[PDB]
Amino acid sequence: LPLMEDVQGIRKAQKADGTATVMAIGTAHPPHIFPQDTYADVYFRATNSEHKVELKKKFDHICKKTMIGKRYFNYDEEFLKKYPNITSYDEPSLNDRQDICVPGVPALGTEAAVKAIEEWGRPKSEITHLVFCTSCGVDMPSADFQCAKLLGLHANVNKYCIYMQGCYAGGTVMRYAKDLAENNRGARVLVVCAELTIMMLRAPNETHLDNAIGISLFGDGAAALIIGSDPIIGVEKPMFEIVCTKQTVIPNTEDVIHLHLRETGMMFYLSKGSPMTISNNVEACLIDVFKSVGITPPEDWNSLFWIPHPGGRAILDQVEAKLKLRPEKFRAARTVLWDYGNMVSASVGYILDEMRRKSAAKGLETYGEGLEWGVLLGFGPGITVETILLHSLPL
Amino acid sequence: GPGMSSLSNSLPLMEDVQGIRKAQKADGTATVMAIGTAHPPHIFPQDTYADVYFRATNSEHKVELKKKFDHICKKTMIGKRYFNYDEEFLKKYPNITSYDEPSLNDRQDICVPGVPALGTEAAVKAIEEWGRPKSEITHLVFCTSCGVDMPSADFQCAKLLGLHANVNKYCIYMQGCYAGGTVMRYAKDLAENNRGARVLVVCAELTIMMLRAPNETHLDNAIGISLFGDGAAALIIGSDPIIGVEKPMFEIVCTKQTVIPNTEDVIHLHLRETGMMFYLSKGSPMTISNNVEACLIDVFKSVGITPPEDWNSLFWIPHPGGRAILDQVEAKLKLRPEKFRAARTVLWDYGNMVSASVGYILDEMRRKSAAKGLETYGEGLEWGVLLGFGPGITVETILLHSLPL
Ligand SMILES: CC(C)(COP(=O)(O)OP(=O)(O)OC[C@H]1O[C@@H](n2cnc3c(N)ncnc32)[C@H](O)[C@@H]1OP(=O)(O)O)[C@@H](O)C(=O)NCCC(=O)NCCS
Ligand SMILES: CC(C)(COP(=O)(O)OP(=O)(O)OC[C@H]1O[C@@H](n2cnc3c(N)ncnc32)[C@H](O)[C@@H]1OP(=O)(O)O)[C@@H](O)C(=O)NCCC(=O)NCCS
Repeated sequence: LPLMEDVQGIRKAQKADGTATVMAIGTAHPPHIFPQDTYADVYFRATNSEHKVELKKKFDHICKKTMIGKRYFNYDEEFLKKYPNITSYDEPSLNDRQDICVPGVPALGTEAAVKAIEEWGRPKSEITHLVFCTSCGVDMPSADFQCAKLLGLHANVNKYCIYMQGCYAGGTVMRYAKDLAENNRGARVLVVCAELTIMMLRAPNETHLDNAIGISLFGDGAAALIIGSDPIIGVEKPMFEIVCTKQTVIPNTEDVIHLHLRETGMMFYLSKGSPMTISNNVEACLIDVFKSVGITPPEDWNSLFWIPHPGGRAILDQVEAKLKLRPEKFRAARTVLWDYGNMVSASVGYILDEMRRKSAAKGLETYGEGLEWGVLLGFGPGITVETILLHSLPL
Repeated sequence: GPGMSSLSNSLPLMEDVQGIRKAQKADGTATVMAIGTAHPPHIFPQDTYADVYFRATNSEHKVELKKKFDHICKKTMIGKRYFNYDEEFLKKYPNITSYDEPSLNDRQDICVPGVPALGTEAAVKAIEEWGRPKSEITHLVFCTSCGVDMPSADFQCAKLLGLHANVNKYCIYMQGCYAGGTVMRYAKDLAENNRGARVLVVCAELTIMMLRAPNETHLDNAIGISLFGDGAAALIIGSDPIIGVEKPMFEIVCTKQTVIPNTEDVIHLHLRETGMMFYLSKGSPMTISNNVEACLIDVFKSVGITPPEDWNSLFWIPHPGGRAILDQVEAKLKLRPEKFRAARTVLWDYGNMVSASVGYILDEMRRKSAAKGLETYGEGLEWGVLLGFGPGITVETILLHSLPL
């Protein structure tokens, strides 16, 4: 057994040299396409709420303003008929939602993970850490265990289960991955964000209009990333360096976004002022992430590339307006919101994927739209803001 | 010290990525520098537990099941446990004291605000021992298997403690009995990769989430209820200890999580409309013991250290999942009866507090070592291992190096 003076030598040999870097992104979504134009019809019919004409017209108007074109779900109308309790408002339904989400979320997550590992190109044996993230379903052994099992990873992979961290969770996984990759030499972190929104699905209510609004936004999906420090030249494809990661709680805003896991499943509560809380405090979070690493915040926010969580169209609009951004800055975010909706934690991974793919296709200078520095933002319950400062690398 | 204000650790003036990384990372090993513990006020002695539990759950009529449970309680080697409820509190909730009546909502109403509250009590004690301002805590790792909510238990704990708005929070939900090891694993990378970082680890459990009436066809559930107790353990972990201010005790050298193949059905816990349903197979002590040595060999070899020929050369903080788990791990590793003393003392005075148990044992070990005037906080020994065991089967192996007194 080594001496007291040898402990530091072990630490020096154990830690990685460089910055945690995104080197692969894979995405997945369930097969059932739900176009937004017909969502009011489908939702009200599936939930047997066709008698509520006044609420349907109001919900249809909200759907037309969401700027979501389609969403994907692990269910169709036929599947929902087998679960009348899920399609009701307050009937006991957690058991059924758990029965679907507990095995379904890691299954969907694994699909995205497979695509990320395939792009990465290295053996799955080289994955040392697994960060699994979901707000849909909880179990013991957890979703991380299930994902590692389905992928057939090594028995000693260090796993991290990020349960119920909502819409900011896509930022949280980057924060986790940063420390895991950077503090461990040779470590390759598989990040998986997967969501099956059937956990939040229920019938519409007049007094609880904000729940229906959440159901008009949320879609299913999974995003997976391979993150590691010290990229192997000629083997790995380094894209985004995770330079600084900070989580911020906006004070006195707990009552804004609330989600409770009850006997009726996940109950969603949203105040009408959520886009305002996020937009008015986002700049302070950005100034903080830059100053934490000694970089002077840019005079023009258009100088950075952006991966904001598409919590809703109003969140994107108000953040864009407050940061004085040109319409093309949130192009990747708006394309994802349109094509897939709000996939909770999986959304930012989809945007980062869209950004690097379009940058590589257009032949730009870097993976981050030709720009050097950028920010990945997660927004959710708290109100919590996850600010991830990224430095993109050349093609 | 971290040397946050020193020139050698200063941030680069230009936006140099590697320069930022060099300045941002810590130098040394993540070190435990404070341990605070808390428990709810209601004492439930084990010698009368069979009587209290069967009466509180309207099951005293099942005579043969009571005689079987009284035998299990005598073999647990638990003397007393603490709970946030007494018999009077349980009468307000006949659904929790039943076997399968809808009860999750009531359990959530108790556990969602109760777990962070209990955790905060332990955290206040850890912060007081540490002696530095609470605003200097940069990371919060909250851990619980009792209650889930959005915003999570970590948020609530941070709010109750009055931590900085920019504290990096980690919520370890439903990682069970291995979670006390998981928090050390999280804290290690968080403290070591961030200069000046001071990680507050909080493990808090309110087992009322698992409480229900005994059943003849589900005897393994009652066995878990005879083991589980409430409690909280909080630790302050950080790299590069400030000499003269901080008290460096245990260095977290290597942390690895291992899954034992083909053992998923051994320990299962499902969160249902009836709360947390506990399932346990008879083969848990044997399976853990038959695979523990491989986990220890892995943790040692991962840092280039040759595994010791005699496991008695190390100090031990094993999760007291049950007396049989402790007995079989002790036997397999050919350990002397006193190596697991600290673990057995905590099991006796507090029972199995899920994730909080190992924190309590680490506290018991360092306190008794200091009280006896020993060489180090780890029973006078230099190297040791903290072990977490739970659903999977998952083993958390935490290699520790204890510093001198
Ligand atoms: C839902 C959304 C797409 C509608 O777009 P919009 O441009 O604001 O539309 P409108 O202003 O015409 O408003 C639609 C109606 O909904 C109302 N509304 C919006 N959000 C609401 C909420 N959370 N609760 C109750 N009513 C709400 C308005 O009050 C309005 O009705 P009114 O005329 O009866 O007062 C937009 O508000 C949004 O993007 N919200 C973000 C929600 C969010 O925060 N998601 C993430 C948290 S997980
Ligand atoms: C419960 C415990 C303290 C009892 O000590 P013990 O020395 O094994 O006692 P005994 O052998 O006299 O056993 C009591 C009765 O329980 C039975 N039993 C033990 N574990 C059981 C289980 N998981 N399920 C069903 N029966 C079980 C025996 O089968 C025995 O009865 P039987 O002769 O009628 O078949 C011990 O088994 C233990 O420590 N188990 C570890 C529990 C654990 O795993 N905790 C962590 C999971 S989070």
